[PDB]
Formats: sequence, structure tokens, C-alpha cells
Amino acid sequence: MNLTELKNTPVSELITLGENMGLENLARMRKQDIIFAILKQHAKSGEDIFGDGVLEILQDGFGFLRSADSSYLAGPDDIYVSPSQIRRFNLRTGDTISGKIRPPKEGERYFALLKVNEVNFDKPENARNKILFENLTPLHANSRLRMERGNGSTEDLTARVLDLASPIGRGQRGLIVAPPKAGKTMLLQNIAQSIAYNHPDCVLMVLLIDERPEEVTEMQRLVKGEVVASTFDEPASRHVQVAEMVIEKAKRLVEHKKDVIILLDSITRLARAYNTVVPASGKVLTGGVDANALHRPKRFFGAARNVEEGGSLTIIATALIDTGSKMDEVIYEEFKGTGNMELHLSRKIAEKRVFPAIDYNRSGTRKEELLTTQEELQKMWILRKIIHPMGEIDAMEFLINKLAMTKTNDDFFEMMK
Amino acid sequence: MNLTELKNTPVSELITLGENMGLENLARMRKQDIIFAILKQHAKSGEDIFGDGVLEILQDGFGFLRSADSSYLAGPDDIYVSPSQIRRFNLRTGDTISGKIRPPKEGERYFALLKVNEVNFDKPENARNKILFENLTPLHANSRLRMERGNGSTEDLTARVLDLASPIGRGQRGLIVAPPKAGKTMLLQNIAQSIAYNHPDCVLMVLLIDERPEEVTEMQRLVKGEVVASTFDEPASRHVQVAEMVIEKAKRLVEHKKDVIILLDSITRLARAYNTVVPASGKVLTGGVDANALHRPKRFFGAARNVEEGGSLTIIATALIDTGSKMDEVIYEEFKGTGNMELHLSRKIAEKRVFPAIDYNRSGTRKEELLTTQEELQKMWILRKIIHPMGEIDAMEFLINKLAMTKTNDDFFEMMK
RNA sequence: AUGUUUUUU
Ligand SMILES: Nc1ncnc2c1ncn2[C@@H]1O[C@H](COP(=O)(O)OP(=O)(O)O)[C@@H](O)[C@H]1O
Ligand SMILES: Nc1ncnc2c1ncn2[C@@H]1O[C@H](COP(=O)(O)OP(=O)(O)O)[C@@H](O)[C@H]1O
Ligand code: BEF
Ligand code: BEF
Ligand SMILES: [Mg+2]
Ligand SMILES: [Mg+2]
Repeated sequence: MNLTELKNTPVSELITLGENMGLENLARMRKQDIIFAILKQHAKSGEDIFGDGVLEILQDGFGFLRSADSSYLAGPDDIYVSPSQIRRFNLRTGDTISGKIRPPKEGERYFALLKVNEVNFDKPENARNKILFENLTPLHANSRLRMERGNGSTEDLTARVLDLASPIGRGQRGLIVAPPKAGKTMLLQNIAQSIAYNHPDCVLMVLLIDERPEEVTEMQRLVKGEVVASTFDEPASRHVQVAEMVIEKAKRLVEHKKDVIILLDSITRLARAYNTVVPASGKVLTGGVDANALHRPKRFFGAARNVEEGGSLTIIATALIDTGSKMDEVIYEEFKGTGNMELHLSRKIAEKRVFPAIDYNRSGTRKEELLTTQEELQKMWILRKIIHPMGEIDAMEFLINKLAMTKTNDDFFEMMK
Repeated sequence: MNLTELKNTPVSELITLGENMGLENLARMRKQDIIFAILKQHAKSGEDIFGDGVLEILQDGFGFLRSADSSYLAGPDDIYVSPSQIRRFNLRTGDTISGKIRPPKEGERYFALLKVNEVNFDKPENARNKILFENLTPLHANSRLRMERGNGSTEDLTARVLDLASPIGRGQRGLIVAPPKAGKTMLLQNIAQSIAYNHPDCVLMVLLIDERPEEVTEMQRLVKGEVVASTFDEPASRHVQVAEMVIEKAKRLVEHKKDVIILLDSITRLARAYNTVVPASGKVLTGGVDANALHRPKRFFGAARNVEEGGSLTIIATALIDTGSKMDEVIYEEFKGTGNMELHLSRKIAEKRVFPAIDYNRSGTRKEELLTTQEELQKMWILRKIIHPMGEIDAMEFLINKLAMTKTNDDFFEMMK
């Protein structure tokens, strides 16, 4: 008796099971209400019920166990967590809790937690003694997260160009700067697919705030990982809540020496949401940005770091420029002094239908020698010195024509000499 | 005895009928008052009266049935809908209701609804069980909505250029960016005529907010569809109300697997109206735009989506640029990074009296391979690569001179090779 | 109202 197991079951089988259990007509009923009635009827027989979810401690002291399939939205099937157990096990926002639950009695509206069985997918004896995320020693990117497929596919050209322009390692904090209508969607899809193919052990999390739902359901059915999104039909409060829950879960996972990867596509939208939810202080800067509005996105971005004791946190955010709004322009570069990695995309190259439209000149990675060998770094330096004199479109055409001849970049580097 | 039937009748016949029924002199009376008196006299004999309209639920709990011929304006002949029936049939704003009505008794001012016969042009048993619009899975444009006439007319050149620049499919969410005095009116008229000619099965709705009455009555007598407009003589409150009613009706139609097409021509004017009706919060951004003013137009724009279960919602809005106001430059923009189709028009080409004055270079459609075949996409790519080096005016002249030689674009593509 | 917008290189 698990909550996620009943959530994954279809509607027809749940209706059939409820009709066999002998309850009210479930055809004219919601799936969540059907599951609730089935759990009630199964607990009336004396059997136990189990559930799971991410903890969201409220300001009063209690909390609930949000579900991932609903993008951490307030649902009727949330498991109530008393503050006594929180104080007894030192629980915090983001801790994954899995234990026995019971249906609400007369006068209650949510399931109660009796005994916790597993904390953060581990024993509670290992979670009671742990080092906080704020005390971990940061470090630079040491492990190399190669994005090249290696299967010789035609779509691998984007990953090869990305590796030649800006290699990505564990704990990297980069930025994907690109004007609208440049190809950010396809680039993010390719990055997510390459991460899921090359490094399936890492925890991939794609955050899409204030996006077109069709794109949400497309990304959810395309990438092999977790997708937490919030369409534009929701207020900025839900955006802030989702961002906080995601970053808290990422911190709790990193605290257990896990490799978390966050592919953010709405850093600008997140900053707009934070500027909308912040109370007015009577002081407005140039472009309509509050003085204390960028602090929360600043911390959300800076949360990414590489841990020496174990694990890492990678955050790749895509910033929006040339959107016609001065607020986004002020945000983007305020954040430019940030992202230890900038991958610029050119609109002029995208208009020529030359995919990918990557600005190789302005791209780059700091401390790239820690992720590449000596000969590889020398070859990349020679390639950059050869590409720099040529124009952007000409350099992109040259790179595409030279990478189409071979499958691996090593052969291209060997033929360049 | 139908309301719309009496509304379509002329004034002279209604006056004659009222004089034959033996009532007060109807020559010095309004047509609506004449219809009201005729309905009263006909109901005094014991016969039944029927009406219809779009439901507009008020904040208190009751509602009225607005009429389409009055642009959903508050009229004396609105049918009152009690909240009891709303609670009994789960009615919402936008549901088309058609049932028996009765004249108001002593102390009443509006017609009452006794029994509902048809809901959303369908049986109530099919409307009681339905999936909300917020739960439908979005998708990209799959079905091709070809705009080419095919009759070899001289006006078909605009549709041919539009198809070669940006093909339109079901569920598309585009933008027509053009400075003033460019030819937006003729272009919108041609688009509406091509939609009514090629795809007469789709529900066409043209929304004109804050425009001149002459243009309104011109569009109403030119296109073959529904025209809901609101001239500048009305406050922004009526603009917001009309936009809400139109989008709610569109959502209710899409919920019944219908293909709705909305040709918006005032996205900038709608954003200005929303910025005017929003209460001041003491925080003004660059250009005079409120922080929470663009949220409602953002949702109105993002409502457009393609449904996998059935139906679609297409919204083609025309944004205004270079109007001398910085608010529109932020308002029209901020919207640039939202849609997935931009059809730019050049003022320099319009000054040369070269119609249509379309910027073929900056135009385009994302995921265009889902609406065109392989050979068609290759021919469009070759045409774009040939047109790109030439200047805007030169490319437009070349395209016009090459399309004037033949009737179909297939012959042009075959002759280009 | 100052900042924002005006405003840019
Ligand atoms: N690698 C690519 N190959 C082919 N087309 C692409 C590629 N990247 C982008 N595009 C085209 O650009 C359009 C928009 O790209 P997108 O990633 O949505 O840009 P952004 O996210 O910056 O708005 C897509 O619909 C696609 O047709
Ligand atoms: N396809 C066309 N053919 C001929 N003249 C046109 C065409 N499109 C626009 N025009 C001219 O431009 C004028 C204004 O066009 P309009 O569509 O009103 O531009 P906008 O809507 O951008 O203000 C029209 O009065 C018309 O004379
Ligand atoms: F319009 Be893109 F997604 F920035
Ligand atoms: F003056 Be146009 F209608 F934009
Ligand atoms: Mg995008
Ligand atoms: Mg116009």
C-alpha cells in the first residue's frame, strides 16, 4: 500500500477496484478522491498504509509531504507531519520521509505520520549525524562531465561544439546567454539527453518556471529524469515556493554525497517573480528592479558548489537578453559577474538557419585546465587562435564542415596539425 | 419565440407587429423596448419564450446571458441566471445556455431561466462530465492550416508570401510585429478571408479593442465570422470584460474539442488597458509599466495551446512598435520572448508602396518541420539562403516578380532548381 | 514625487 503506486495506476483500474470494494459510484469522482476512498476502505480492515514525499515545513511549525508528480503543489493527499516528530528527528525542509500513514479521523483533513522508516533514502541513524550544507568546503570543478555522445550521431555535433567551447564539470555554475528565438529549447533538450546518456548516475532535475505548458509536457516526455515545472498560469508565489523546494531538496541530496544537476531555464523569470513578490520599499532602481529583489536569486544561483567531502551541485541557468525590457537587461549582467561560464548564442547565426548558433568567440570556461589534459588544452588553444580571426558565421560554418568529416574531435585535432 | 430571431428582424416589421398586437405607440420607442413589449404580450397569452447567450457569472454568485451582437455589453434584455441553477449544473463563465425564459414579474428587471435545454450547443449529459481546460496536455502545432487560396487571384500573393515566410498551424501562438502605417489592416483582412475560405469549419473570432468605429463596422461587414470589438469611446473596464468573456468562451469551446481561432489586433492596447485598471502599488518600472500589469495579458496570450485530446486554440496578436511611447516598447516587447512566431513588417518597404511590406529575413517559425514535408522544408531553406544576402526591398521585389509569373509556389520552387 | 521611466555612447 504505497501512495505513488496508486498514483501511477490508471483511472479505469482504480474505478474497478473501488467498485469491487463496494463504495459510492467512482465514475463521477476524481482520481485523488478515488484513491482516498480506497485507502480509507483498506485501513478500515486493519491493514497499514505507507506513503512518501518531500517535507515542506511551514512557518507555524508543522509541515506536509509534497509529491513530485504535481510539481510540489498543495494537494488534499498531503501527509501531515506534527512538529513533535520534527523536533524529535531534527527534520528540515527537503528531507525525504517514507513511513506508515493513517487516514484522517473525524475532524482531520490530512494523513498523519506514525513511524518514519527511511530518511533521505537512507537509515535515520545516518541522517541524525550529518554536516550541514553551509559548512561544506567549496572547491572548483575537478571531475570532468563529458557531454560527447560518441555514437557518431548527427545530433552529437551540438555536444561536440559545446565540449570544444566550454567543458562542464561537477559543481559548475554557468550561464546560457541567448536572445529569444535562438534555439534554447533544442539546446537544453540536447544537453539533458547527453547528461542522461553519458552520466545516468547523476540526479537530473529540470526546472521550468513561467513557461508554455505544451513545452512542459514536451520536456516531461522527452528527458530521462525528473521534471518540476510551473506554467505562467500560476502566480509568482508558487514559482518562489517551487524554487525553494527544489533548492532545499538539492541541498539535502548533496548533504548525502549525491551529484545533483539542475538545468534552470528561467533565471530571468525567477528574478521577475522575486521582484514581484517582494514588498515595495519606496525605492526603485533603473529598469524597475528593487534593491532587495535580486538577493534571493543571487543566493539560489550561488548555492551551486563542488563539495570536497563528497557530491556536487551543478546549476546551468539560461538568461534572457534583448527582450525589449530594461529590467531583464539589468538582471542578466548583474548576474554576468556571476556564472563561472558563459555560453553566448548569436541571433544573426540563428537567422541563417545554422544550428547550433553558438558564439564560440565569447564562450569559454575559467580554470579549464582542471578538466582537460595538457595536449587537449593546447589543441583547444590552437583551435581558438585559428577561429578568432574569422567571423562568427564563417567560423561556425568552418567548424561544422570540419566536424562533419569525422566522428570524434580527436581526429579533427590530429588533422589540424 | 427566440431572442436572436427578433433581434435580426428590422425595425419596421417589429413596429408593425407591435401595432397589430395592440400596445402603446412603438414608433417613438427603442427596438429593444419594442421586443420587450412584444415578448410580454406574447407571454400574457400563455406561450413560451426561448432565449440564448453566453453566461457571465458575477462576483456575488448570479449571472447574465450576454449577446454577441452587442459585443457582450450590459443590456436590459439580459437573462438572469440564479445561483441555484449554477450550483445545480456546475455552470461557469463562457457556457452557452439556451432554454426557456419568462418576462420579469412585478419587482424584477430581467428575464428568468426556468429550464435549460442545450449547453454549449450539446446535451447537458455530455457537459456535466468534461475535462477542464487547465488539465489538457499541450502540444506543438501538428495540423497544417494552409493559407494559400489557390484560385490564382492577385490578392493571393500575400497568402503565398505568408506561407513561404511563416506557415501557421493549429494551436499556434504568434505575433505580428509592425510599426504604425504599415498595412496591418489589409494584412489582417487578407488573413481572415483566407481562413474563412480555406478552413470554414474553424470558429473564427476577431477581437478589436480600442479601435475606430469605422474600422469596426468595416471588419464586421467584410469577414465571414464573428466580430467582437470595443471602440476607444469605452473605458478600459469594458475592454478587460470583453477580453475575459472572449477567452472564457474560447476555453469552453476548446473543452468541447473545437478549433478556435482568435485574431487579436490590440495586444498593446489590451496591455495598456490592464495597466490602467490595475490599482497603483507605489512602484513604477521603466516606461510607466506596473509590475503586476503584464500578468493578465501574459496569461491571455499563453492561453493559446494545442490539445492532444481534441481541438486547438490559435491566437495571432499584432504588436505595436515605434509608436513614440516607451511603454509600448516595453509592453509590445517583454512579449517578444514569449511567443513562437514573429512576422515583422518594414516601414521602409511600406513607404515605397510595395505591398505586402513583409520583413522576410526576421520572419520564421520554430519547429516548422512538423507542418511541412521534407522537400518543402528543403526548398524553403534554399529560398531563405538565396534571399538572405539580398537587401529587404530587393528581396521583396525579387519575390514579387517571381511569384507573379506563376500561380502556385510549387512551380516557382521547381523553376528555382 | 527621489530611484525606475525619460536615457544614449
Ligand atoms: N539545434 C537546432 N537544430 C535545429 N533547429 C533549432 C536548433 N536549436 C533551435 N532551433 C530552432 O529554433 C527554434 C527556437 O529555439 P529555442 O531553443 O526555443 O530558442 P530559445 O529557447 O532561445 O527561445 C526552434 O523551434 C528550432 O526550430
Ligand atoms: N496589401 C496591401 N496592399 C495595398 N495597400 C496596403 C496593403 N497593406 C497596407 N496597405 C496600405 O497601408 C495603409 C495602412 O495599412 P494598415 O494595415 O492600416 O497598417 P497598420 O495596421 O500597421 O496601421 C492602408 O490604408 C493601405 O492603403
Ligand atoms: F523564446 Be526563447 F525560449 F528565449
Ligand atoms: F496604425 Be496601425 F493600425 F498600427
Ligand atoms: Mg526557450
Ligand atoms: Mg491597424
